[PDB]
Amino acid sequence: GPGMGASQDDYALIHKNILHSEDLLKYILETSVYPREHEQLKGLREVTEKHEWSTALVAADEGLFLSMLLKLMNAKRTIEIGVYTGYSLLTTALALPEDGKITAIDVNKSYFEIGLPFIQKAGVEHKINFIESEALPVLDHMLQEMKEEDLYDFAFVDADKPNYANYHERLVKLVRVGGAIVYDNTLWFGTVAFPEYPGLHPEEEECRVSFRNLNKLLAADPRVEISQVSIGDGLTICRRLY
Amino acid sequence: GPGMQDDYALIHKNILHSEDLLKYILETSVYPREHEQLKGLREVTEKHEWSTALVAADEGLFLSMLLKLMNAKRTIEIGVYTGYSLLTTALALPEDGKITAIDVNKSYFEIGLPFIQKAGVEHKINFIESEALPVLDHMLQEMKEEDLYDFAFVDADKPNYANYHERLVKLVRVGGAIVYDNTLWFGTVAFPEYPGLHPEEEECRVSFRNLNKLLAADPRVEISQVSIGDGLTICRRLY
Ligand SMILES: Nc1ncnc2c1ncn2[C@@H]1O[C@H](CSCC[C@H](N)C(=O)O)[C@@H](O)[C@H]1O
Ligand SMILES: Nc1ncnc2c1ncn2[C@@H]1O[C@H](CSCC[C@H](N)C(=O)O)[C@@H](O)[C@H]1O
Ligand SMILES: O=Cc1ccc(O)c(O)c1
Ligand SMILES: [Mg+2]
Ligand SMILES: [Mg+2]
Repeated sequence: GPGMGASQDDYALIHKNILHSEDLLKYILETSVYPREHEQLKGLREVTEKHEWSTALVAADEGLFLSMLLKLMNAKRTIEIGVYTGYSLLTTALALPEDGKITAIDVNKSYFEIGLPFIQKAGVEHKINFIESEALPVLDHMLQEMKEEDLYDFAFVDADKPNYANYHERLVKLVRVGGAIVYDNTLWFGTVAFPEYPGLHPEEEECRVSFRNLNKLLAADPRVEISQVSIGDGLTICRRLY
Repeated sequence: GPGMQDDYALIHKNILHSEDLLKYILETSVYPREHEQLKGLREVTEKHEWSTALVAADEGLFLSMLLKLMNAKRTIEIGVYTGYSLLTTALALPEDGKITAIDVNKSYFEIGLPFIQKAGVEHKINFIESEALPVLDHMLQEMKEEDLYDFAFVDADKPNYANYHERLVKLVRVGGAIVYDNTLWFGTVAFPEYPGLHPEEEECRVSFRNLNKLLAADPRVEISQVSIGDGLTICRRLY
């Protein structure tokens, strides 16, 4: 639509961190992440860091953390909403068993095509079913065809942040009891801690407001237990109770 | 010598950008989800002379999530203090869950014991008053494959963590988790030198810098260091 430019260079928050120490974040990455990062993850991250939407790239320490959750819960079937160039998707596919399966949904397959050669070299493209679409129609179509036996173990939600509350209403039915839904970016550069925050792009401000509403909603939702984790840009792990 | 936590440079646990962000996480996402007996235990512990030791409450809720997601049933805790992470664990486990809890100081555990009892989960806990290293070595001579733990939380004397790790990678099952608290040690690990630390705090800075490298290099586990609370490192045993 007509209006203000909404490129990454038009945003205010790009360089802001949720850790107070830039040195600490680099310590974590150099000590505990890069030595443990798959060579194809490294290549995909390095190409994505140059891309015009590099701000959206999941953080590499968050990557290893998502991998750990998947392995510890023995996830086998997962859904990812918001693929971009494929870092969390490649992380997920490397974590799952050889016969694991991922439903991966993104409006923009051209982004996916950037990471695809890395995912192919890693030997795990066969686990991925990529759907080029807005996520909400796909999720609604799943609700009508999904069997109890095929509920997902794990969902990673990282797409268009104002829609998370809408995705949640479907995902609490598409993930198994005991399964996990992980919402990325729920601390939104730390701006969620303030009732108003000057200087934001209108899309940044909409996400600040969206996440303040989502974080209250998830804390109050009896269908899940939650843990909000100050890693990357914040994430909230939800475990379906019924 | 003879005489009488204020001697220490590291008293506030917040690696986040602002005190406001951490408070927001706690009020929005932790306190509404915190069991009444955890709230009571935390509030009495905040008045204890070693309250800085108390596990961060957002970290507690995350431990609880991890335990449930991995369906843990048998756990070991090294370093109990007043029992916040222990009560968190006992509330997270199924009714038949079992915890081996080890601390040198039972008087601290007795501060938390009434809340654990009121919470109805004392039956899950075998508390052992001892330095942990002898206990783990004794367990290694005796335990069989059926007695392996699903999960270990390590939150005791920081310079001994690498020593604990060598026992725990044998006492935790393949695929189980070993979780180390405080591996970012108030942010000090990010620096090769750090001014003004108490001799014990500096010793922990050095030991954590050594431990973090060791765990990153250890082929027996995979890891994830997580910038929550004072940092924790989750290890999953590979073989
Ligand atoms: N309505 C919608 N439905 C599905 N995908 C959407 C969407 N709106 C935006 N997206 C996609 O969501 C993605 C968010 S960035 C995703 C980052 C990725 N998980 C990583 O690990 O780096 C973008 O690729 C964008 O194209
Ligand atoms: N060698 C050792 N063996 C077992 N416990 C030890 C120890 N050295 C120190 N400790 C104990 O380790 C604890 C660290 S504080 C533990 C915090 C607790 N897990 C919480 O949730 O708040 C103290 O209670 C201390 O008494
Ligand atoms: O010894 C002091 C201490 C300080 C912080 C901690 O988290 C801890 O476990 C111990
Ligand atoms: Mg994200
Ligand atoms: Mg601790």
